[PDB]
Amino acid sequence: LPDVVLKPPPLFPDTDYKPVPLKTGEGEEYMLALKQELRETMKRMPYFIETPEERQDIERYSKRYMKVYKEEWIPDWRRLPREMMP
Amino acid sequence: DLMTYKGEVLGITRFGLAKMKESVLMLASFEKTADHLFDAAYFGQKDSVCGVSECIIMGIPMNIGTGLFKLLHKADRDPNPPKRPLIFD
Amino acid sequence: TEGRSRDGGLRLGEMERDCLIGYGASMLLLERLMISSDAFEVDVCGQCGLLGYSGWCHYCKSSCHVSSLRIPYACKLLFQELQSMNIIPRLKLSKYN
Amino acid sequence: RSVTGGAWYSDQDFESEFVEVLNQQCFKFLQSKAETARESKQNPMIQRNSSFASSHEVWKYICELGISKVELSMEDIETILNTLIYDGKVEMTIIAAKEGTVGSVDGHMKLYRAVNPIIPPTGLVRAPCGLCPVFDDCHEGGEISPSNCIYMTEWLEF
Amino acid sequence: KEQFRETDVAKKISHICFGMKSPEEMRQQAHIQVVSKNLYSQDNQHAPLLYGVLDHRMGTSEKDRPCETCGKNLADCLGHYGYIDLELPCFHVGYFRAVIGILQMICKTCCHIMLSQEEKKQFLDYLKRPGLTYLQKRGLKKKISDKCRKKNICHHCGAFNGTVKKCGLLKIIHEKYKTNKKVVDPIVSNFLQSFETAIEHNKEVEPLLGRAQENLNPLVVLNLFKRIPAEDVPLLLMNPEAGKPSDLILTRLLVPPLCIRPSVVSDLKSGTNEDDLTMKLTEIIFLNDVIKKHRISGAKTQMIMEDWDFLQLQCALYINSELSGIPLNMAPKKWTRGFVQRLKGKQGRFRGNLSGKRVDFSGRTVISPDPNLRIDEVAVPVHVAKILTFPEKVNKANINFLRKLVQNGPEVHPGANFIQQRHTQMKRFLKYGNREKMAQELKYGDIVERHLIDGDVVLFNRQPSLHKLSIMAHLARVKPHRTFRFNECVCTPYN
Amino acid sequence: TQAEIKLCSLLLQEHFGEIVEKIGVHLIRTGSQPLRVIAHDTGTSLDQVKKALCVLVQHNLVSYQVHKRGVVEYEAQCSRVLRMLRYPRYIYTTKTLYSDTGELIVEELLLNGKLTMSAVVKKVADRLTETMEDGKTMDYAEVSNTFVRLADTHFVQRCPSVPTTENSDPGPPPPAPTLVINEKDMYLVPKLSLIGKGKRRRSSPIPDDGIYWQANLDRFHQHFRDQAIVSAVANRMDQTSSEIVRTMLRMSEITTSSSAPFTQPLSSNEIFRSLPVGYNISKQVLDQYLTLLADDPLEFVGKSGDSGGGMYVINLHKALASLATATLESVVQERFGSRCARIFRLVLQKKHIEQKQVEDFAMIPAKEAKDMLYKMLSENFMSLQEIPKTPDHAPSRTFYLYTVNILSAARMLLHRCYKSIANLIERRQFETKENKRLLEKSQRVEAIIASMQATGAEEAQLQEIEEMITAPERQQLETLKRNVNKLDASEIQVDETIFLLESYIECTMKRQ
Ligand code: SF4
Ligand SMILES: [Zn+2]
Ligand SMILES: [Zn+2]
Ligand SMILES: [Zn+2]
Repeated sequence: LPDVVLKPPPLFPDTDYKPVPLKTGEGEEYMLALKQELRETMKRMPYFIETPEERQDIERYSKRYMKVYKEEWIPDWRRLPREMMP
Repeated sequence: DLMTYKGEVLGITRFGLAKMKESVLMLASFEKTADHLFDAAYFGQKDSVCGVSECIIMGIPMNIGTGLFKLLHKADRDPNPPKRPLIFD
Repeated sequence: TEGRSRDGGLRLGEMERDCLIGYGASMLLLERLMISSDAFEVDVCGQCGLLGYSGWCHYCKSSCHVSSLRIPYACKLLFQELQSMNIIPRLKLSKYN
Repeated sequence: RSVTGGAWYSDQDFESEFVEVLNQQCFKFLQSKAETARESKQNPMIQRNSSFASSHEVWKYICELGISKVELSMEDIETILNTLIYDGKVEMTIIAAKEGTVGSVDGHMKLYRAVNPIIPPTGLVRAPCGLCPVFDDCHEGGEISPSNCIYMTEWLEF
Repeated sequence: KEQFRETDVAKKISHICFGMKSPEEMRQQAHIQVVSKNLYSQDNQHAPLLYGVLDHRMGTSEKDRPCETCGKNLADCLGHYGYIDLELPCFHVGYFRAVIGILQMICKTCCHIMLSQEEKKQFLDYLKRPGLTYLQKRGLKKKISDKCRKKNICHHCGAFNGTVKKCGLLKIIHEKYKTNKKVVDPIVSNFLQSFETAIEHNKEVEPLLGRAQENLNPLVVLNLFKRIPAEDVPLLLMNPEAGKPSDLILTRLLVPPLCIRPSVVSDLKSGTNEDDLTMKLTEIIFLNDVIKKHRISGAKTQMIMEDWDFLQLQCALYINSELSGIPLNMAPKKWTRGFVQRLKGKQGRFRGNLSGKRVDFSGRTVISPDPNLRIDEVAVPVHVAKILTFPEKVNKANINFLRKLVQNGPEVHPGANFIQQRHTQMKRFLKYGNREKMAQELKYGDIVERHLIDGDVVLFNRQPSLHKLSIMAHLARVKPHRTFRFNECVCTPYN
Repeated sequence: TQAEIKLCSLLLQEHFGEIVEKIGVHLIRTGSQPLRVIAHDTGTSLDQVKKALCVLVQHNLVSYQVHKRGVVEYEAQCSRVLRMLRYPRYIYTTKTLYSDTGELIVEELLLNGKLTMSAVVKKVADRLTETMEDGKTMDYAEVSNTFVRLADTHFVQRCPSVPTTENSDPGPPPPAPTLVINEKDMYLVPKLSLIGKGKRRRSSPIPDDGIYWQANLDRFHQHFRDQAIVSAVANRMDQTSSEIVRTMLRMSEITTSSSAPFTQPLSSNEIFRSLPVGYNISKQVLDQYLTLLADDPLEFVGKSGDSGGGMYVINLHKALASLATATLESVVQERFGSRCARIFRLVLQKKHIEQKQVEDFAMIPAKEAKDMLYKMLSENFMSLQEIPKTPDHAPSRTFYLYTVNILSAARMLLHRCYKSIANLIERRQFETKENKRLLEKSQRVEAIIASMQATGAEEAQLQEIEEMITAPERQQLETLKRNVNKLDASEIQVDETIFLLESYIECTMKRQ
């Protein structure tokens, strides 16, 4: 008959097989570097829309100095339907 | 009229009552408890508290009888009291 | 309890409930079947709709959306049995107004 | 031999070490033969025929080695080579030959050659998520979460 | 300094949203893991084991041993659930028909629903209409199931999809490689010829080569449900926020608290009275342990699948203890109480504990005629009046009457039995203490459990009730006898 | 497809934002729905919904279709959202096959979704003027040459062009332009004579208007499949066979599509005259290679004809099936060991087999082979036929035969890879979020130097950077950096297995 267990099994049971190490090479290194560059450059891209901040405390003279400025791409309204114009 | 208000003569049995009523709790309490409960769990149907059976089950005053309306207190008050004027704004 | 030897109370059967409904004494029926029989106060979380304890929801590990609610103990037992059967009743609370 | 005895069973005990030694020796022999065939580089067909190893040939080689005292039969060596094939390391081909030094199968001859794997280890195995035994219970918010995982923690620490 | 937080809100339930929980949600809801099959410890105290069944961390069922999770007694403990993981998944008997329907609706290769783009768009447009009722949902489910069963080939991947039906008990059979009277297909030809080694090593496979259709075991069913696109979940008439298709196949069982599993400690013998749910859960844990032992020791598939089917049957009984397709050799010996049996029936939770339940402050007595009382008046004996009390609030009107009642006390008929103060809710028994001081210290707002006196409205009923007039509210008058008397002119209503 | 939805949500949240990833996930979950109902279900502003839909359709992630009553419905492309992760591999392969000009062209195309040839060449020139220095300017001639080379090689393709409104139903404008696709000008670049020089970011009318281009992911998928088959045959037989099959695939690419059971057969003479002269190979050697490949028990190529000397064909579906089997056996070996891999290959070669037969053919002692079989059953690597003697299906009177279903195994492995990449992305995001404080500290202490680099740059600001308490935190910073690097490498390398499984599952279907 099966024996009784007092404590529950471990939340993360150990395994005698470990993952195979990652492939090494200039190609993999360049791909990693390019993916990192894409992660860094796509957040600042105009397509990356951020949450519009709201509920401003007050208005100040330094508003014009701290005003975030970024160029906005113009979608092609000829290809895009009319239901997306502002 | 209650039997023929949907355009079809529906009986008072478990087959004719489920088509008329919608309260999952009432349908489960009447008959086919487990079947109706599992069907409702599968369909994800939300049951309201409008029916007398579910009102009694949850322990709230049923909508029928004295609970159909609401009462108000005839207190000495003044709606929209005068607002204090803002001096700085 | 049921029997008199075990100090049991009377039973307001389905026929008594039907008579009370026909009369329309909603407050009387409520005081009979909820207040004076199996009155109890539970804690329900307004986020997940589950039952908490001591104003704490172990599911979400929070206590901001937990609120007290009057409910029959039989109804609470039914909810627990359904949750055990995997039929989870998600209670969406709201103000009485 | 089926109901009792056997070249592998010794006193009702399977010789895992013995079968492993046989497999290792056969694979080493086949790899050396394939390497010699590749280094010959005389002609593709000749290279393939030289890398090919016959069942009788490998059986005589194992007999000359003499790892164990029990006599190993041609069918036993064939079963060992079939296990090696199932392991994904050698390849067998059935050619047509009426009679020769083997004369085992009527008109057919099995030739074995050590072959490299199809593709190297894939990318899934290189991540702790693909080799996790409790992978089914993975969830964003809970006890088993990737944020507080131990497998990935140790894999990154190593 | 101090943060603003609301103490209590008059929350009213709006509606109940039924649904299902995934294994992850079950683990998150549960507090501990029950893995021990035993109940009590080896010591003579017979204390419950830790991380096992009947543990006090999942509630309490005894008045002496409080709960370990929350430091409260049994009257204040609400109970906590637990999660028990199963080695092999099992079909949920309650959702078995739903699983069959979902399998007949979706493909067995790509897990997509057997519907074209036009039909999908039509169903989405028909479902997006507001005010969708349960009857309309069920009708749409029926129509979609019929239109999916009408088709036989998939338009997404091209794989063949035969009929899916139920065989035996808790087993699903898919007739993928069906017999074709006309020219056979390459797929079925390859499937039939792939048994070369099987026939070579076992000749009994060739005669039984036919009727070899796919067997959708819980493992394959869950693997298919876990890869169903979320776009097709709405087409299954299943709310996505309520549950997911992968939730129908259960891998964790939710052991309820001890409030649902009452345990009586019978000290008169060496045993206790336990409900059937506890025994069913113990048997399930034992079967899981046995399956793990067989997997570790390398048992034979036949007995492994036998144990798996036995576990499935035990779970199906624990859920609903009354089935029909139970084999004779697998039929239970005794009768157990499942959740379905506890819910349904005359003594069930809906009919036995919700629609009709027992109350207090009520009595039952024989009746006798008395024409000297009005039709709207009923006689109540002094003995029952001294027991049935009414909570009266101390106000500026009946302050002196309540003072006199308290001074009289529980002995004299006109009086009270208990007093609950306004500040503290600690009741005070009038049989002990200075009743004169208790009366002199009566503040406004307190509650007094006064005896049943003249003028009080009282409900009078006959147990067999045909019409509403079988129960009426009369005015109670106290008399020295021991029977309920009323005007005989009101006997026709009560019959 | 919960794992797919989670992966798409993570990718969108990491690439575009939150107000857009919410709309994307809603679309992926609900299918095609009007904009008004999409906004009502999301609960955000209509302007935000419009911006999300526009930025999603710009990258060719979502499409709009007309229905009855002139209504427009937006449907998302889960396949495209998944392929989005393959951008690094696309950039790598295009940089390997072409120059940095084509690399930057593909990068700009993938980052902008849809742009004009003039715009993309201007951007590439502006970016390469920073790569090169010494007053050398970048001309548009070579950039347009590289662009047209990519076009004729089918790496870039023109987007669906809106038909002329004056000719097609001149009158009231419809709610949607109903963009159509044309195969005639699909790869025809416009004749642009204007040239220019890129600017070096000093910070001190369109002829090709309406013609937008995009990256043809089908060509990249085909090239990856070809490279995989080439590497497989190289590891199997030799590099000569790899070169031969590479030449055959290069010749077949133009004359075949991306989905076909068999490619157009080629002849020995044409293969020989097309093979590079860099290999001292003769006609008889080529014939020997072809006839020995045709006899390969893996069925990479096939004769399929004898006319015109040596006529042979390639079996793309068979090659993909072999690659999928290789991936499956490799993952089984790495997850359970060589013995379990042997048992798996045995039960795969033998379509049906029992426990005793598995033991007899594997020479594995009892109590272990059955345990491994049960582990594989629980992990869904195989299924039981369960042939019954009676319709009762009682276990005691039925035979259980194991069988590996390659399609279901590949689908399960693909779901596992999706969930693995999702978990890796979640772990990376969690690490970044928990270490953001140190990240911000490092960013500030580095911006202290990045500012006033030349103007008013005093030497007294170099010995105070490391004086802060950030020095002991450099170890934690480096640990986080290496952990993120390894996580990204793992995510990129699992993409190869994901592509293999996706190609197999796509080629094993008919879509009838
Ligand atoms: S614990 Fe971490 S590594 Fe293991 S399966 Fe879960 S997310 Fe993946
Ligand atoms: Zn909660
Ligand atoms: Zn408790
Ligand atoms: Zn399909």
